Amino acid sequence: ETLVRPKPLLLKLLKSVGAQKDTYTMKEVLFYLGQYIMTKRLYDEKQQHIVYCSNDLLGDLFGVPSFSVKEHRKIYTMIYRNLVVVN
Ligand SMILES: [Cl-]
Ligand SMILES: [Cl-]
Ligand SMILES: [Cl-]
Ligand SMILES: [Cl-]
Ligand SMILES: [Cl-]
Ligand SMILES: [Cl-]
Ligand SMILES: [Cl-]
Repeated sequence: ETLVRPKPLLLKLLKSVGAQKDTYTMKEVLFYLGQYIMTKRLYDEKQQHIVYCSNDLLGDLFGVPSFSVKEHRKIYTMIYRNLVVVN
């Protein structure tokens, strides 16, 4: 497990979909990010590997207008900018 403390804006995003903690496992961060994308319908209905976020907090956090879920390394990099790893 990787324990992480989200920075304030990522924390706000996580709490908007029901998160309760100040530190998380990475698995939990990915869970809540997926739930956020689903509930706000940011994914492309006609190609559900694509996420559009140019008009959303997520686009500010990741620094991109859109991304493909297949870009695993890049998405991890975007998430890790928004947290600090703790032990
Ligand atoms: Cl983890
Ligand atoms: Cl922040
Ligand atoms: Cl929000
Ligand atoms: Cl939680
Ligand atoms: Cl998940
Ligand atoms: Cl990759
Ligand atoms: Cl770190």
